[PDB]
Amino acid sequence: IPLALPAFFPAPDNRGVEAPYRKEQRLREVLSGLGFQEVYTYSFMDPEDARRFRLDPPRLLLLNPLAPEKAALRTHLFPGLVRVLKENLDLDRPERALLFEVGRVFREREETHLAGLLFGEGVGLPWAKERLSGYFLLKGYLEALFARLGLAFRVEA
Amino acid sequence: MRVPFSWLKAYVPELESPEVLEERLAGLGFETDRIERVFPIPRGVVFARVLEAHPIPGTRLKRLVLDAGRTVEVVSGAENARKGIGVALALPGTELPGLGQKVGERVIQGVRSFGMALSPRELGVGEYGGGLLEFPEDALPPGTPLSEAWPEEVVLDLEVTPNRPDALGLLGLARDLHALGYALVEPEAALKAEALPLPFALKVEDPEGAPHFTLGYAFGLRVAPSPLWMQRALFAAGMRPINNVVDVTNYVMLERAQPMHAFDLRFVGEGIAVRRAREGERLKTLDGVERTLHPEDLVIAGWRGEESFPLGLAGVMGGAESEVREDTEAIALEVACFDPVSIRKTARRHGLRTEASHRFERGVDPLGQVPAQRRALSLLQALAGARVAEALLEAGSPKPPEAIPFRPEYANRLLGTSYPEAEQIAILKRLGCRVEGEGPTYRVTPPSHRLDLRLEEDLVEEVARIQGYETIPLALPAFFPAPDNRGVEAPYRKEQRLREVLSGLGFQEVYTYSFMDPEDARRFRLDPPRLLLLNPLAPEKAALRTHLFPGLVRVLKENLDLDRPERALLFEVGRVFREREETHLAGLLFGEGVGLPWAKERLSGYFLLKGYLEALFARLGLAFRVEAQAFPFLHPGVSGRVLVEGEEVGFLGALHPEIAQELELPPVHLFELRLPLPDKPLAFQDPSRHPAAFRDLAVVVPAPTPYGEVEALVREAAGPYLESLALFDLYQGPPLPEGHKSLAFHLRFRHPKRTLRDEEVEEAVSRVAEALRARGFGLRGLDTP
Amino acid sequence: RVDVSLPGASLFSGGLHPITLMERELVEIFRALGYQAVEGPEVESEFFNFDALNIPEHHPARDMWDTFWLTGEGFRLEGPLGEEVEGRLLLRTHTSPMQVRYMVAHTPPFRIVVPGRVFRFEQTDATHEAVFHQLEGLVVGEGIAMAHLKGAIYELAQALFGPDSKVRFQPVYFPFVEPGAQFAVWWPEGGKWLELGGAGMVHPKVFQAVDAYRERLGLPPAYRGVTGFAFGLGVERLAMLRYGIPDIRYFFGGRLKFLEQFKGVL
Amino acid sequence: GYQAVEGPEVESEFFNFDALNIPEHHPARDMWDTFWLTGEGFRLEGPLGEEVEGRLLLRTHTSPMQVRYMVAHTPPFRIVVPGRVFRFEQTDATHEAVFHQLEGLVVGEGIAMAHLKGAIYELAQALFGPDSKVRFQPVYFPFVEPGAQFAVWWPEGGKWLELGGAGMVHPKVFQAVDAYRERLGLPPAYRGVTGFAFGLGVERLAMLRYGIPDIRYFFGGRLKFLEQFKGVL
Ligand SMILES: Nc1ncnc2c1ncn2[C@@H]1O[C@H](COP(=O)(O)OC(=O)[C@@H](N)Cc2ccccc2)[C@@H](O)[C@H]1O
Ligand SMILES: Nc1ncnc2c1ncn2[C@@H]1O[C@H](COP(=O)(O)OC(=O)[C@@H](N)Cc2ccccc2)[C@@H](O)[C@H]1O
Ligand SMILES: [Mn+2]
Repeated sequence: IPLALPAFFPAPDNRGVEAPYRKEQRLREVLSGLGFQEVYTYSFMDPEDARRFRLDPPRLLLLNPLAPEKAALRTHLFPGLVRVLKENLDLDRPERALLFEVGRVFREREETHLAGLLFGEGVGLPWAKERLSGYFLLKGYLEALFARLGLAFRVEA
Repeated sequence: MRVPFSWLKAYVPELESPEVLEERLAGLGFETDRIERVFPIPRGVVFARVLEAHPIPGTRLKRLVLDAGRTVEVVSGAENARKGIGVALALPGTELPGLGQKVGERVIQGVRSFGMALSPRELGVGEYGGGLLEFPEDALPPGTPLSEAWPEEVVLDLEVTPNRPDALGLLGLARDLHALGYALVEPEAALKAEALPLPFALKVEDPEGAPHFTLGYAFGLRVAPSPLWMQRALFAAGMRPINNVVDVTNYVMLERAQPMHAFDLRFVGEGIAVRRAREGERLKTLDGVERTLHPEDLVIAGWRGEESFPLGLAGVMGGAESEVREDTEAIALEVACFDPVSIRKTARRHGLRTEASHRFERGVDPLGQVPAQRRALSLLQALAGARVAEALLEAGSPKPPEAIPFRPEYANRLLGTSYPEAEQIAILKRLGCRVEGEGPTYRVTPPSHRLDLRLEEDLVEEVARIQGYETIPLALPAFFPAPDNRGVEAPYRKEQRLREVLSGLGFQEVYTYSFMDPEDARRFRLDPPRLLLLNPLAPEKAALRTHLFPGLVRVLKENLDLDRPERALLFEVGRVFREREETHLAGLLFGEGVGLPWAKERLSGYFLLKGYLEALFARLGLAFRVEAQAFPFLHPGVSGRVLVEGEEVGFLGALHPEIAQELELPPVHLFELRLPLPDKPLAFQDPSRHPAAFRDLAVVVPAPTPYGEVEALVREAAGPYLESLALFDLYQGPPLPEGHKSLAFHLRFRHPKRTLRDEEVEEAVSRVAEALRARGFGLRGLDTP
Repeated sequence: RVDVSLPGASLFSGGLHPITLMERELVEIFRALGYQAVEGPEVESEFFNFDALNIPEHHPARDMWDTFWLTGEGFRLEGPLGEEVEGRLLLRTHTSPMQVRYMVAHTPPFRIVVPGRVFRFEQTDATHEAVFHQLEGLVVGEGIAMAHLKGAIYELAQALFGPDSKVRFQPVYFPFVEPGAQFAVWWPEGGKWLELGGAGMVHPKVFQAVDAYRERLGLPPAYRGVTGFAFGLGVERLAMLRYGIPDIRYFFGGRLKFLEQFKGVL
Repeated sequence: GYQAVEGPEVESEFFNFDALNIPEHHPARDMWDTFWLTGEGFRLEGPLGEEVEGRLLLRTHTSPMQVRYMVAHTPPFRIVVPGRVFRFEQTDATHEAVFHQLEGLVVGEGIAMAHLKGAIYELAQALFGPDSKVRFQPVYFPFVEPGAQFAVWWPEGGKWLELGGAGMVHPKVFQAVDAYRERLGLPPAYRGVTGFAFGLGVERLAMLRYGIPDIRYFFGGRLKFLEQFKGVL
């Protein structure tokens, strides 16, 4: 069978059909440039974590799970990020960490989420003492992110 | 080029309208930049006959007695006002284009002026307001409204590209239209010549500058105003009518892209000599400007005995002295083809741009002179009652154009069309080509007026534009690209990724001109630019930039002046020139810094800019180090060179205070690197799973010793099992030697396949103690935490 | 003076996960060929994942995918045109169902590439995952031939391994394709053939399920006079070979010491 | 299928003009007001790193990359060269002496003008939507035998904007390319191929697309101006 390449003007309704995908990938790239480190976590959730992490139980469960710790589908992204921080602190001793993850969450409807985590002493002169960290630091990065995206960002209690 | 609709219609009678004309020309390759209606003539403007012109004693005015149906008088101060001509009479009540108040009966220097005779400017047909419009005395019955013989006109402002010099003639345009299918009406040159010898001779002393040159002979000339149809035509085309003969030479020029000039024989002498000009040879041109010629200038000269004199600047402008005036009776008509290059230089040399130079510079039909002579001589006989000689003086023998290859099949193949062979050939023939042969590859020889038709490709474009570019279908190509085109875009992609990361990291992009102020090599302390501009836009941009930062600094200042940015983190990527063109990346830091806007503590200046850069290189996966080095434009205390993957690629530091001062700016921090940055190929390292050994130790060292040497020393001896090594505290105080520092080092060890024994870690710190002391350094800390 | 060699402010430096990088390159390679990236849902109905793809229940063919079935009320699964759809919910065993979703929502000709997380119930070792990613390809239109499918993979191989790379096509079975095939690419640097994925000419019945679903939705048929090819390749394995990752379990492991090693790949 | 490659801002007269069939002292060259340069010690590298000579200048267009690329590669291929270009002329609200162009070049057996029209049609569709359309009119360029000028209909603004020029690569360009190849030891690679090229001016397209009223803003450096584009990621 010979080798060939097709040629044709794509049908009109296929126009810019890739905008959504491109939009999200740009977001990940900016986040990686802004300073956040990407993480990939399983879509599975431990049914028991709906309690440990204080949140409504998962709406979708598995008839044939790999284990009871993965018998449901995640409702949030942060729980996994937290469990990642812990697993990291055990194997290695990261003095800090600024992570982020994008993934599908399930609750009444499948939707895409973006979650970020901040931990450690913070940012400042490694040979000095003063530092910028915690809440207002994470809020700094987020404000930069949204400034970079050209979007209004506000946080009310 | 101005295209008067009704004039073009004389050659292309079937034209639908100015709008459709614009469309036809656009598809032919001629864009119209403007279309306008131009000859407003009120009902009150009538044609009058000047029965007599009486001077008004004591004034510079004349009392004109006009026959305008009924006799009337008008006062005029126009030098050309005289008996025996026809004029444009604005009767009392008439409202004139541009004039505020109407024209009324007015008393002037003792006489009642019943209206007023008009100048081209007052009637609104031309810019000239120095004299009255001069019409033939019998042009119209006295008193008939002028509009009746001078209808409004629509004129297209056509752009005629270099490749179509034949289009610099209305008849040439008409031929393009004819090819589209329109009927073509070429003027018939009715001439009643006479077998007589020409009372003069021709001597072309420079056949290089005048490859083809002809002279016509017309005598018994009755110089007078051009008929109304011709004056309307010339005015529409942006030219001012002068008289019979002159207008005919301008008309034919505009009709067939063939500049020509009538020389009054009274000044020709024994003959015309087409020759180079002799050093400093003077010549007063038609425009009234007294000029001095250059030896490279081609001139049209006459001669009498041993006398040789310039008559006009060949192919640019005729001389004032032999212009063709009322008393002229005979002339030598110049119709030629001059060397384009020669005309080009001469025109520039004297800062002249004329309808004639323009056409000769673009090119004239090499074999059109003779046909042009008939046209002009014909019109002269008809409008100036001229008597014409049957013979011409001719010098030069231009060769006709050669046949060109023509494959129908290729035309369709190149265009991607499928025009029938017959249509292709019928088209080339309508354009005046000769088509010979039967087989697949014909022999097409183009008409001499087509200087742009030399290659087969040229002929396919003839077919395409005549068929119409819209008839070319749309397609997309398909093919496996040749092997060496693989990843040829890696470089471009590499750089764009860098800009994007920088924009995400926090830097704001800026674009600055590649120009540099020669004077800034001083202000900013740096070697002068290697490349300069022969023709700069201004002295502040007479050179090409050597660095990127200077521009960034000038940007900060300009910003601080217009707006008051409290800070700024910019970056720019661009081409720099110095021995070789290279791409640079520069960044600038300014302002209070980063921290809580409602608090006080902050992170800024040097170490902040160094933070962002370390993040940038961490993100790029590249080793980044900064060792102190001196740079004239940087602060001696805050200055270092940048190293990526162990290789000097730029600098980082604070702008020199002295430079900062001269520019009136607060402290500024910046860097500049040479792109592309080094590529660090991945070399995945499987992280060990066993526990890691922690252990601290501070190091006492002299204040001068740079952290770099310490870090480097500690690391080097740390052993093959060193995982981490960070500086968590720098102390310079009382507990130990004055003028010394202690470096708090967090260390970590780890083994790939197993765990580290408490001895191995000590054997490791040992090396870090022995090699550490050998350098005259000590260690206070020795265990964790 | 100042020690210009002292570490600066500890601003954070981010990075992208290796699958994101491998997916990005794959997507860039096909974008250069006219393909557009579109995504589908991770939770699918049996209809799209199997039935519409000619994979009926209780037949040997369906064993090629160990499904993860789901339960739970209140969950709304949207179809190709936002219409709510029903059917036994599951975790897609491959990206292939997007072939069907896309075709009902669009008209030929077109070129798409759908990357995505897929799930399969099976034990995870050093070279196997229950959770991984696939990249689907679908090109439909008049005259689309298998020669074109081979052309696509050839270009893929060239872009991925260089001019000394080559592709291999061998018959293999998939209910959603009539010629069916399995393709491998020669990896010069490693001197060996790696099996990248499966492909073939879209099965007649897939086009039929697509137009039948269209009719049942008011849309006119759009795939009666067109042909097309589709392919699906598994990202992790390609990424492993390309980044020298020895354990596929590292991907979802979350270990920073692992992830961080990919910051360099911008 | 196009790949982006860049060229040098400082070029020799040979690549910018001569190789592109634009000889000296001819009306055609007036279409580009050059910025000539002077200075010794500057090394201008050619397509294959070989040092080249010739009167230096600031490229008046990206077109010279057509020649550089073709000597350094073999057909068929598709390239697009973006780049800073320079022209000596007064800068107003809609004119610049310094601006950017995007060149396109596609060469290979059977490449036809139908393919050039196909490319612009796709450009227009991608830029303005399905209610967009392209217009092709004859125009002159020494480096192309059918020569053309193209415009795209901008629905939102209900008007035709002239994007750039294009055409089928001139016979003589392919010849200059292979002649330069021979003079360098390489075998001829463009005797049996055709191709099309185009060049469009970025600023104007950007102005219409981002609603920028003054083209001088681009190189102005004003942060209040630049910052307004952070949103476009
Ligand atoms: N447990 C696993 N871990 C990592 N990768 C896997 C695993 N199982 C399969 N893969 C990857 O998934 C790829 C294809 O998955 P399969 O289940 O074998 O076929 C499919 O999933 C088909 N849908 C592919 C297809 C699409 C379009 C037309 C024809 C065929 C393989 O090439 C392989 O690299
Ligand atoms: N002063 C200026 N300021 C901003 N844009 C300009 C200026 N002069 C021209 N441009 C832009 O430059 C584009 C083309 O430049 P021109 O000089 O007109 O043509 C060219 O530069 C040719 N090299 C283009 C080309 C390439 C390949 C084949 C054929 C033709 C125009 O469409 C216009 O939008
Ligand atoms: Mn032509």
